[PDB]
Amino acid sequence: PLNDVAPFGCSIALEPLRAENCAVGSIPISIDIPDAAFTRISETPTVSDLECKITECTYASDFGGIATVAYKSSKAGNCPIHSPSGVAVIKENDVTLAESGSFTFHFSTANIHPAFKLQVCTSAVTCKGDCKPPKDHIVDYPAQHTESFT
Amino acid sequence: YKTKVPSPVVKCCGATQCTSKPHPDYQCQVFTGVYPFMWGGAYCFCDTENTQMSEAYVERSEECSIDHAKAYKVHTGTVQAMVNITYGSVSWRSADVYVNGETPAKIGDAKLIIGPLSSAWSPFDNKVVVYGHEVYNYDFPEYGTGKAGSFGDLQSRTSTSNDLYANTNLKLQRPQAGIVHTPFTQAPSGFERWKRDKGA
Amino acid sequence: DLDTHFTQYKLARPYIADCPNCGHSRCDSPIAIEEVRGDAHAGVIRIQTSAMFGLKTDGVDLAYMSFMNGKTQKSIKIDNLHVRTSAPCSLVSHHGYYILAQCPPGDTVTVGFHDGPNRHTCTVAHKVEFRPVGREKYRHPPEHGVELPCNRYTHKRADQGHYVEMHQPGLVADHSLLSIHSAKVKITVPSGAQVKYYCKCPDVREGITSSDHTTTCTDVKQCRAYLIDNKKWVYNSGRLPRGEGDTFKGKLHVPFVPVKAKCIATLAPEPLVEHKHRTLILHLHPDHPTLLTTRSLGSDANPTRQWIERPTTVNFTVTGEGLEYTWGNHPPKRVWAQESGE
Amino acid sequence: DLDTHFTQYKLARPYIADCPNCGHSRCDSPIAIEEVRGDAHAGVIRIQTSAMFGLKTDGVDLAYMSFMNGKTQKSIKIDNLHVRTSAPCSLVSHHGYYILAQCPPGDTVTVGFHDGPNRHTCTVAHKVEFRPVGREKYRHPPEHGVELPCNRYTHKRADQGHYVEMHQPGLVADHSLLSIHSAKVKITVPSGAQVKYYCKCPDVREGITSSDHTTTCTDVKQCRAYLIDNKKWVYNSGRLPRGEGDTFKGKLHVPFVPVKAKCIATLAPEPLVEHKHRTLILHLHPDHPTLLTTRSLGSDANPTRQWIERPTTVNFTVTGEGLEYTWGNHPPKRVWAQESGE
Repeated sequence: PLNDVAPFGCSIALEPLRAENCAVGSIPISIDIPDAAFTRISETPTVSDLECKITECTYASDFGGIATVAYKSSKAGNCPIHSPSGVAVIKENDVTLAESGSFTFHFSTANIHPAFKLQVCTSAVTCKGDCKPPKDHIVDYPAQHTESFT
Repeated sequence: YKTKVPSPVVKCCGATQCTSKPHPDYQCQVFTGVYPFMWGGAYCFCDTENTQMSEAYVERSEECSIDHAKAYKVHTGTVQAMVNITYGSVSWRSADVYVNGETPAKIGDAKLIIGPLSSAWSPFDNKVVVYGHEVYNYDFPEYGTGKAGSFGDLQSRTSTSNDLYANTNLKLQRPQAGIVHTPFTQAPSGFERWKRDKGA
Repeated sequence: DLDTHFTQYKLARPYIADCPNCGHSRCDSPIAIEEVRGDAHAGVIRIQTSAMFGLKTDGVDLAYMSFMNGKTQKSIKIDNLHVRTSAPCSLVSHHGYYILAQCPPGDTVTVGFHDGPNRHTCTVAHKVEFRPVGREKYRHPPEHGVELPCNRYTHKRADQGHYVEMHQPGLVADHSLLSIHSAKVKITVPSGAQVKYYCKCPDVREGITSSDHTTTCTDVKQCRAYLIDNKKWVYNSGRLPRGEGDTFKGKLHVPFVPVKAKCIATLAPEPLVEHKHRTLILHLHPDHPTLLTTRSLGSDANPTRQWIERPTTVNFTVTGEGLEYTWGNHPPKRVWAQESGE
Repeated sequence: DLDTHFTQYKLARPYIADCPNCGHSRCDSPIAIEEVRGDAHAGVIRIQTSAMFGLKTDGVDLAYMSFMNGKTQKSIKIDNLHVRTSAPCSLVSHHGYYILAQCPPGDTVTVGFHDGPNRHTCTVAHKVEFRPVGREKYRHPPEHGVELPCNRYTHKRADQGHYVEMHQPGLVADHSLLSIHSAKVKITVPSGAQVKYYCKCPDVREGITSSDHTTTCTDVKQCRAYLIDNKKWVYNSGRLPRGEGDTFKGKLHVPFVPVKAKCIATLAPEPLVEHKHRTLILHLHPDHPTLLTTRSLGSDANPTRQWIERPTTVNFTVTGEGLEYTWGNHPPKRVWAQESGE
């Protein structure tokens, strides 16, 4: 059966004749957010004059990569985060901040020297470093999905 | 092995936490969501709080005493012989001797020193398995390690030894559709095979 | 409610046909086996005897037993039914002409009750198997394992999902009728039934009568001993002679519809997962022949299939993105094999 | 001396458990089959029914038959036992919960007696085979051939070589108890046994009583019909509910120990020895698949193995010093092949 011989990762049902979960290629997705959901810029803390560094980067799929960040805030509150580079995939969307504290997040990468920017609510930073291979690879599918030239 | 299942617990309304008893390969897993048909339809009046705790450990078969493979670490030892000499005019001595080149055996009238032989090929390998009469110069994995299904899934020091190593991959599953029984999902033994997919 | 299918019961009779190897050879058994169906999965076969067991002639107790002895029924107890194959089967239920029974595989099918004075069985050829649904090729259903959608027949009778045509019987022979009137061959009648009669010589040419004589012929062996007795319809067996007059009514249901039961079903022992560099060694050890298969999830599928009954250490070149793994009807596994070569 | 194992007899009862394919489907048969052991060689299987046949309830005659009907035993005659598999087996002996029977190979095991009103059988899956010990792979023991050390179970009972734990039963359901007191649900007791009782509503919460009523609830289907009746222990079946109180005593032997009987055993027809120059042509013609093998006695072993069932002319490059030859469990031969090339 095609749910046992298909390519590019599909599952099947005698139901509307779907082929579920076919992981292949990309999708050009575009959203119109409600502007009410936005927070104006003058209310989130400005975080610059910070510092970022890995502490135990795991060169892996599960979110084993970690990095403290010397947060240098202005106000105190939440701060959404993301790596605009696809090198690093982060488990935390948002980090809470006191007045210029420090909070580690989790992530995963594919390049031995992860030189990925991190955009902590309008403040970029390179979390450069080096990572370690794991040992224990027999469980379902990854969060990394960013393999490239390394 | 013999999956000599101890009879599962069935608490009727609420959980029964299991503990890891020290039986060899004591597999035990609590289960809920039953409605156990036992001779009167079900008997526990709840419907999800009906709890069933299955437990199963591995134990030596009764055949383990008698029909059993047997590993060995084999060194060289010392070879023997019932050497007859119908000597000279003596005409007889049938004596058991050794090979080590200073042992006499004054059985009869003659004193005789044998060996040591130069041909030290012990046809036994270092590691050997033994079965009844068929001897297998097999690299048995070890006590304490044998992968389930593979040879030595059960590994008892001797027959008396209550302790053992039972990697059988014994995995209990929940009984079906509110009925009393014990799904034990297990590899038939690496002693079952090793009797019909063995070596010569 | 055993009283909801008088469609068949009142109106159908226990038919008698020609069993093929009826103990000795081709007899005419009332339990003549047609339409063997070893097409389900659950160890079950639905069978049709030409005999209509169930209620009696009149109104009571499914668990009684009406076959044809003579021109006549014999609506009595079911005491010692035996369906069997390579081994003795297990009855499941009877309704009408039809019985459901849990059988093992068998080259043939072999049926029979015991009236009490005689064995009186009937036997037939039919290729039977029981694959359970699943990638495990057992020979028999276990006590445990996963449930999954098998095909199987019901226990019950309150059933209309299909109906087979059951119109009249044709005539039948009965030379017990053709006695002798001390010089002439003498026909009689069951109960005023319609006896269709003439002999090779010229005498009465139709026969729709009470007990007639025969003026012309003398020998019993040259006359038409017939029974147009169409007060009760029959199953339209291939081993029936047509009732030449008409397609009478008698559309009649089937009890044992094939239904989407979830059989208590198969399960193969768990695998021994072993790591290597982008490679699954799997020492494996099943109970029965298990169809293993995989799907390397690249757009290069590169699948594999092999029934495994002999324990086997196998290998799978897993790629970077993943592979999946299907130990029988045990659920499909999945695996991240990124690097391990440091 | 059938009176030496009142360890089991007096103190154990015929247990009842859930047979998996009990004719129709999963019933609760007293002869519920656990621990099938097709592990010996002699065509024999040792089985445990949950039923304890043997002596009666009290004291007499191994060849009687006590299963559970109701909460109660029924210690009566064994008249029509049937163990069977692919074919009908042959009983060997019963003792306690346990029966030994000579069976052929079979994908399953299928057991059953006949009480007299009903067939009342029980059936189970178990992979069975019977290899005889020997390099011949028969399907069945012959009348003749060599004797050699097989594994096999005894006929007898005077047996202590092992013992299995047999502590109490847990409770059991019996909704025949929960009658109605004309508006309230009414429990009773067997003989003063310990009935463990309450309903979903709030009423009597333990139940250690004679026949109680139920003030609060009314429906039979929401109450605890239980029988703590631990006057006789049981086998510790997986299909038993635990007696939650304690690990009571009741260590109890096994009769049918596996013993080192020398089965009457196999033998393959003699070979046809044919000479050639340092070479044994052997036209060969077995009865059954025979594992032949040899040992070229040089320090170069160069052995060979092949099961032979199809008659085959084979060859063996014999050396100067010798070879040996093993036509099945027929004894090993030996051969001088010096020159023959002159």
